[PDB]
Amino acid sequence: SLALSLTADQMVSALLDAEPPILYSEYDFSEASMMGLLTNLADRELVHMINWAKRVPGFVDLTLHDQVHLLECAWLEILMIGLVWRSMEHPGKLLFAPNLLLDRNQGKCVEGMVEIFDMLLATSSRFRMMNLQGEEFVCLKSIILLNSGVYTEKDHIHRVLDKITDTLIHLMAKAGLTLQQQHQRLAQLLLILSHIRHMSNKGMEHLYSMKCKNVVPLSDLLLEMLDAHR
Amino acid sequence: SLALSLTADQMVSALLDAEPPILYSEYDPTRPFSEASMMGLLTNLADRELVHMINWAKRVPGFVDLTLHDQVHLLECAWLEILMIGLVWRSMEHPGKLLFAPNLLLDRNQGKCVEGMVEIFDMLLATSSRFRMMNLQGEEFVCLKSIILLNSGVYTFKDHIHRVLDKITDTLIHLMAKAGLTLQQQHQRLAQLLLILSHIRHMSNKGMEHLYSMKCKNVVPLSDLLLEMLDAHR
Amino acid sequence: KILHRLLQD
Amino acid sequence: KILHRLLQD
Ligand SMILES: Oc1ccc(/C=C/c2cc(O)cc(O)c2)cc1
Ligand SMILES: Oc1ccc(/C=C/c2cc(O)cc(O)c2)cc1
Repeated sequence: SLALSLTADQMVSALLDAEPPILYSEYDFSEASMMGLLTNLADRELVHMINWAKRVPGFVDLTLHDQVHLLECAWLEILMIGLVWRSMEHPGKLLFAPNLLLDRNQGKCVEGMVEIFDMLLATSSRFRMMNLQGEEFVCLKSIILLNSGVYTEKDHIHRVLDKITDTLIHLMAKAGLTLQQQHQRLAQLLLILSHIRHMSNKGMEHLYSMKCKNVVPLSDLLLEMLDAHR
Repeated sequence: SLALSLTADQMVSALLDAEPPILYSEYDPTRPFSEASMMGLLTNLADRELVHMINWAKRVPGFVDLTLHDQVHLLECAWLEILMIGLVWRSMEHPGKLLFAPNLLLDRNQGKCVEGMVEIFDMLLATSSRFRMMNLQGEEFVCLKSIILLNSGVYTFKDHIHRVLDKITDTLIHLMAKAGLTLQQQHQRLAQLLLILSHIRHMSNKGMEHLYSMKCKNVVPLSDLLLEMLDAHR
Repeated sequence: KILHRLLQD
Repeated sequence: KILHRLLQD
């Protein structure tokens, strides 16, 4: 009811202030080993993501049941764009934590994992080719939270999304981009979210085939987050 | 090459002119549906549409400019997304229903006939309600469908593809401007249109999983072409 | 759901 | 692949 009040600059500051902390891995090396690290890291990040979601303007306005639906839909998407963002400075590597930088080949420690790594690495390359900005990152991530499950006067969430588009554009204008360049970059940015959705769907399947085979125990939170998609 | 030189209007009409026809299903109204026969209907339809899609793609500016291998990869990636956005678009004027074909217009209760099918119906119906809520225009529709073809598999590979995509962005903005939207409405709407593609991707991935489990359960025989479009995804 | 609880907490 | 042949014709 008040996120529609924010200035572009205030939306950016809000989103930046809301950023979750960067966590370390328990890492001190098998298929079990590595899966435990990744999923254990994921469980801990998920808890911090909830605090973050709650600081996204417009989100706390929603019913509890709608917040649950949005996070259940978007969680792995949000986890992954975070990962990709972190790994942007490390070509060919994935920065899960500051003490867990994994090259492409280490993805083969776990079965089926390297195919997912490749997509994450290519998205990261794409962020780098675009010179993706932190201010742009946090808008993109907020957009995912509000958008991914939204299709399920019910027009408020769409107003918040518009405000975030306004913010992305503000950032670009500020950077000295022409009108035609703002528009093309805005499009470029958003088409990435289609690749991020794809990676999440693939990640979800793999995670779920890992639950069954049983290489490693998953947290209760993780299981419920997973089962919302099954 | 010649693609990057197209005006916005030249882009629009090239894409409108490329539109595939609306094909009929094999629907036989003398017999009841079974899971098997409704799936046969949808897969038979998809197979025939694919042949049109393949020829459509060749008419999308800058697409034939790519290697054969690049065309194969893009189409293999986007085919179901492309089938699905067409369906949602045809279903726009039929709230609560999906127009697979002029002779195959199904509601969700009919969707329940196929195990696991109603969930995907529900997503497609909701997206259809989104097109209706935004008053999506056919010019915008053809732009989006072309963006899916060029974008969906573009990061599973460069510059030439991006050039055409930027050109399609110019086209959308031009259409919106020409339609009297304000500078702000233009960027807002451009974002709403593109966000649709995240949902189309989602529904494609789910449909792909569902199609796959029909194949693996011998519910229905798939054409060799369909089996290969499907295999591309696993 | 745990998520319900996280959200409230 | 059928598509590869189909894309030429
Ligand atoms: O089987 C699996 C498939 C994918 C994953 C991904 C884990 C993961 C953990 C993070 O902290 C961030 C992230 O972006 C991803 C884990 C297990
Ligand atoms: O225009 C269209 C033509 C055909 C289809 C088919 C969708 C579909 C979805 C499934 O989960 C399984 C399946 O066998 C088919 C969708 C759109």
